[PDB]
Amino acid sequence: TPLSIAHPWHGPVLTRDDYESLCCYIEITPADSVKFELDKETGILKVDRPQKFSNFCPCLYGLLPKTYCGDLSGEYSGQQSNRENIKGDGDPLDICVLTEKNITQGNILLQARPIGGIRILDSEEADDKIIAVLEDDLVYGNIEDISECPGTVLDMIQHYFLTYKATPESLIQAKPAKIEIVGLYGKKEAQKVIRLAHEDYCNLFM
Amino acid sequence: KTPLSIAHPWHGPVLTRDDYESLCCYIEITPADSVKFELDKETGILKVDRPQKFSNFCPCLYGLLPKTYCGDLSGEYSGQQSNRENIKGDGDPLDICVLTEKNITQGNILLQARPIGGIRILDSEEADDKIIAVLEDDLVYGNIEDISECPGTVLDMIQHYFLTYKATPESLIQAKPAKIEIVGLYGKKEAQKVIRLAHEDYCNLF
Amino acid sequence: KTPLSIAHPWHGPVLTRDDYESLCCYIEITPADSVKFELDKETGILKVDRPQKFSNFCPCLYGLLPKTYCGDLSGEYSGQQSNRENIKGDGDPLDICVLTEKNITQGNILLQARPIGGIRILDSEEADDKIIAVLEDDLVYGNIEDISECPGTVLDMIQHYFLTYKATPESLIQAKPAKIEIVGLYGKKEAQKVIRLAHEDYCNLF
Ligand code: NA
Ligand code: NA
Ligand code: NA
Repeated sequence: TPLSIAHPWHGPVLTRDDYESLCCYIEITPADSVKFELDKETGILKVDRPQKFSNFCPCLYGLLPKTYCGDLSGEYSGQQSNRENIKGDGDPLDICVLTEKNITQGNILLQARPIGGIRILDSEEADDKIIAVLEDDLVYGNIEDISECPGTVLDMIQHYFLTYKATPESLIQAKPAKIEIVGLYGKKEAQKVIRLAHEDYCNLFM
Repeated sequence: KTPLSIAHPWHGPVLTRDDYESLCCYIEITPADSVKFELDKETGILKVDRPQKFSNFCPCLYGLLPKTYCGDLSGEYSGQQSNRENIKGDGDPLDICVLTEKNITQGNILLQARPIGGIRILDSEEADDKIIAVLEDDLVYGNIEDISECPGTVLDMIQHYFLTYKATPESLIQAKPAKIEIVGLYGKKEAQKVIRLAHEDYCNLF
Repeated sequence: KTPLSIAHPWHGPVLTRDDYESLCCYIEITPADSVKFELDKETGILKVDRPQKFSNFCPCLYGLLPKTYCGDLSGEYSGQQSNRENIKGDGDPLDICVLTEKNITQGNILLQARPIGGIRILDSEEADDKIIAVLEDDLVYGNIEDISECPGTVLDMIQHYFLTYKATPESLIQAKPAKIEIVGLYGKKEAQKVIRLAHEDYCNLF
């Protein structure tokens, strides 16, 4: 009998069907004007910072329980991008959940099925974003691979990370992007990226 | 004596302190939601069960009663009250609909409400009672004491929700019989007994 | 080291890490709310205290400061600073109003805020101080260091709230004297002292 609410990062079971579907903790929705992040110490959702510019997060954004972007995650990202000395960013694995429904509040769990991801390198750190579709979603529910995902939605998501920290001076001066989008990958690779981040988590917290 | 962690919303709060005249309730779904939320029993975190399949919103505050379980005693009584055999409990905490004039947009909250009645529902030989209660000190519903004093238009809205939120168009076009059976409504005293029985089911199981 | 459960918002989080230059705050009420929420001390779950009685919304992010307690030391300083005797603490955590330009619709969150002052309020010999703070990195209020740099229209808005949210029409038509006493405002250093004392009250209580 669970007497207390479990920490969203350590509590939930990540997967029960060998990563075909995942339990996800949502931190940010399109409705938010600030960036929320799960407070590691307390397990309470916390304001990280207000949105600096004119962006909203264009999907449900959160973390995967029982994942940690660590040694194995960094090495695979480095291998997959032909890069050496790539380390993990030290946080849980980021996931973007596609849904046609309106969710206005974060601090929730949901079931989502991975279809791919965006491999991002941010100054020698792997900052992968898993892309998943909400289970039984009326629009995205039957998408099984990222190649079946509307390219306009992927561009929206890439645009968010490319601009949400870009100063006007940097955009007018055409300064190169501070994050490197190495490209997209599909379901199987995403499941591998999740598998590795889970092993990183298991070794450090279990 | 100092709670260092947040209590599980199902097991933690005290159900009643005044012999079921008012109840502490945990809210999972509001009229503002477009998905059906449900408390994850294992973790105590609010979780998306499924998106709304059709064109319904939940027309009230919907949630559960702490320290209740729809078990053996609940099933036998529901069968007794509907004169139907082999009626079992649905295995979940007891459902409650809270009437309020105010706009509540987020779930994952507690509130105090007063029961005034309930809807006896059978879903394929399972008791799926919905307790009807009024938010304490609500400016419109606060003084309502029995379901007979509740506006019938609001009760029809609530009955319509459960009669349609899982009804496919084909089943409606072919006039297939409803998959849930509304056996009728009951008043305050009967509602308090259903809560009492569901509370005993919980105590015997834990 | 693995926090398995979500921490109680009042007892769990660390109040300050920079000697009260910035504070961790737990938000109970936002401008979007139509009811008054309050952290339930026993369970640590956000709970509806009562609906808004009249035509008010809370004009800022409103909550409590973790690990604070408005006790004896808090009352004595309030009495000294207001030249009134026998002022006791109100027994709750220290209240805080957070100013932000952004729209936050959901409570039950943590955030970092920098105090700039506060409102000293006496409610029938009880200190009901309201700390005034600005959301860290807020695009508008972020650089405000003292309450004297805060627009008086915002302060009037906050004072108007506490002066009217419990004022019946009859009491206003008959111009009956206010039930709460606004003794005045204070600046950054003094607010830090009020928080320091309230933190000491809490530590001495446990
Ligand atoms: Na990351
Ligand atoms: Na049920
Ligand atoms: Na107070």
